[PDB]
Amino acid sequence: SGFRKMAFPSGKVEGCMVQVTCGTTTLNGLWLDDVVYCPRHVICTSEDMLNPNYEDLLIRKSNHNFLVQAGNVQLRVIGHSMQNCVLKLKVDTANPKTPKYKFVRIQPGQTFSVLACYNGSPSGVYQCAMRPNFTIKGSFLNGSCGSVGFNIDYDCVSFCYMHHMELPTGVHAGTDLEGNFYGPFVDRQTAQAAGTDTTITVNVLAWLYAAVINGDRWFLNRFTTTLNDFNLVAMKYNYEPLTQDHVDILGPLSAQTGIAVLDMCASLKELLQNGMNGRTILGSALLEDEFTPFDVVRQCSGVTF
Amino acid sequence: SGFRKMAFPSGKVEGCMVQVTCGTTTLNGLWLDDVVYCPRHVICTSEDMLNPNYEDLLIRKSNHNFLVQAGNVQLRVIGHSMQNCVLKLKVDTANPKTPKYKFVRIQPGQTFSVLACYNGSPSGVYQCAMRPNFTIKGSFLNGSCGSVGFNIDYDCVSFCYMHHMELPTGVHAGTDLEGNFYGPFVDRQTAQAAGTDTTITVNVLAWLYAAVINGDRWFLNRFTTTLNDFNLVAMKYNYEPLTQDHVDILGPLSAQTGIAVLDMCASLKELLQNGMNGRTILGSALLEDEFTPFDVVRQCSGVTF
Ligand SMILES: *C(=N)N(Cc1cccc(Cl)c1F)N(C)C(=O)[C@H](Cc1ccccc1)NC(=O)OCc1ccccc1
Ligand SMILES: *C(=N)N(Cc1cccc(Cl)c1F)N(C)C(=O)[C@H](Cc1ccccc1)NC(=O)OCc1ccccc1
Repeated sequence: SGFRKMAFPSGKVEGCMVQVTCGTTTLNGLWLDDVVYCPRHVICTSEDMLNPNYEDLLIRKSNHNFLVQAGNVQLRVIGHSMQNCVLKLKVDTANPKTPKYKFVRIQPGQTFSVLACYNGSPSGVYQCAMRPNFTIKGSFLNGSCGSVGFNIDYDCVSFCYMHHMELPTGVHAGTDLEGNFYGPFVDRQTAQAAGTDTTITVNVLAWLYAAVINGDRWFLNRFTTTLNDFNLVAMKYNYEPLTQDHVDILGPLSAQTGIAVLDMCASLKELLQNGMNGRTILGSALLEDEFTPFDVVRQCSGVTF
Repeated sequence: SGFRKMAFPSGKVEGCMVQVTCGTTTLNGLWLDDVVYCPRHVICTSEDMLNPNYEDLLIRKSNHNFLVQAGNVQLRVIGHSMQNCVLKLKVDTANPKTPKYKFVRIQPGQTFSVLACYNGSPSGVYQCAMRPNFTIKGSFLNGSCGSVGFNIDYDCVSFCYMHHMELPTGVHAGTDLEGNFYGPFVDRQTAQAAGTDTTITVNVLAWLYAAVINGDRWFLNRFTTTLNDFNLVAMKYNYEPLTQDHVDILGPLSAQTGIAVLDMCASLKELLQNGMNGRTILGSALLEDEFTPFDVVRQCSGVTF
């Protein structure tokens, strides 16, 4: 039936993306109700970034310096405040398309859809995971700051990410919609690097279950294992420790496939130790860790919105 | 800056997806203006499929057997015709959300976005390619038939695919929005199989250019090559022949990176002959052929909608 990395439908979010310009910098904003949220470093010049005192820099800001544009319409700014690392630009016009929404701070290992935009016009949509080191592997060019990541939980858009930064290592850092960075990152042009990027073990197992459900089963072994034993091989290969909570989460997948979680851990142990010998699982020559158990069950059932 | 497999924003298409039920079967339809397009095998029972005479089967169809549903609203059927392998269900209500659109029949090797739906509610969005053997590798569960693939060309939604079939080999077959299957496939429950799936050579090179643009450059060699010579190694590995037109298409990528196309072909030759030796390009251990030169330039510039 198939298994692919897919994003949520982005309709509800498209009509929330505006353009924000401050001086010579232009990036994306998120317009919900009468507020436009964007990264506060829109007010810095390439030189301010080396050591910004955002509060002082913000004193020098008139609403007139903030030119917000919804496609072609231009919006009115009747105030501007700062919440952590995001600017809250109050406007008079409530977005007639504001969806039911929450702001959620997601956990490392969880996934969201990113709607990439350039100058307030959506460009594409793709799925990301919040790595254990609080980075994401996305596609953000110049003009992409302000793009948001989100999940559609039932009838509600849960905003969880706004793009701010590219690390000189080529990965991406950002904040929740309250302006708190994920990870130890600061919006200053200084030496910062991502910590060791470990692999999300619970997700790899959900992917191996997704593979079993889709006929790929050459990795299923007769061996079995215990949590403690498996977590030794995991630590060796910079894999995340597998807790009992993680096994409980894989319950429904174990039930559907008829393969105890610890039996799947036995298969993963051998793949880490011996490799794929040139076979592929669901089309990859590598172990995939950016599907949650919930991404899998969702795709192997048929949940809609 | 990043390179990811991303779909077009699906907002314009979401509000075009309805639910169609005929008897015991329910699948998705596409409602543009006053017409609902869906796969004609919605009228067959699991038994009719072994040898359907769709024209006769359609005689026995009253509009009353066709229950169309837009989310919760129910639509009126004032006629029903058949164009090749798609039913055109005329309704009285024009979709107030019909976007500017064309119906395009895409070429093998080109990509489109699929909006997967289950019972007329969109589930997710992902990018596919039309393989050289006129199949696609997607994610279509029960209830997914009728989901469409599309490209957003400027201001126009170009519909190019509607899902009909899963081959017993696990790949997917479907039609253009005029009801003509891609490939030699028929909507009958009989022995049919996909031909040899060759690799889209022009796309792999666009991906290797995308990789160079993103700092991955360990594959760039001093060797060079000619078209004829390279196409010998390609044929060997079930790769598509590279024409001069394909080299002209890679022009803009060659220009941006400063690497003649034939020099990139020299790199691909060595990767096919020797393998990756455990390195990765843009995060894959395998050569990716589902990005067109246009998908790449689009992501390495910043084209929006
Ligand atoms: C957002 N509009 N955007 C522009 C952008 C996009 C892709 C790559 C780069 Cl290099 C780029 F500038 N971003 C990511 C930025 O404007 C940020 C702003 C910033 C700068 C410094 C610290 C925090 C935020 N630019 C950025 O991340 O540049 C890379 C960088 C990061 C840290 C230290 C030096 C350089
Ligand atoms: C669409 N609603 N859908 C249901 C569906 C989804 C995933 C897997 C399967 Cl097996 C499945 F049935 N499809 C793909 C179908 O309804 C088609 C209808 C059909 C049947 C036979 C020939 C053409 C079209 N089912 C299908 O492709 O089943 C697989 C198959 C194909 C060919 C021969 C035998 C079986």
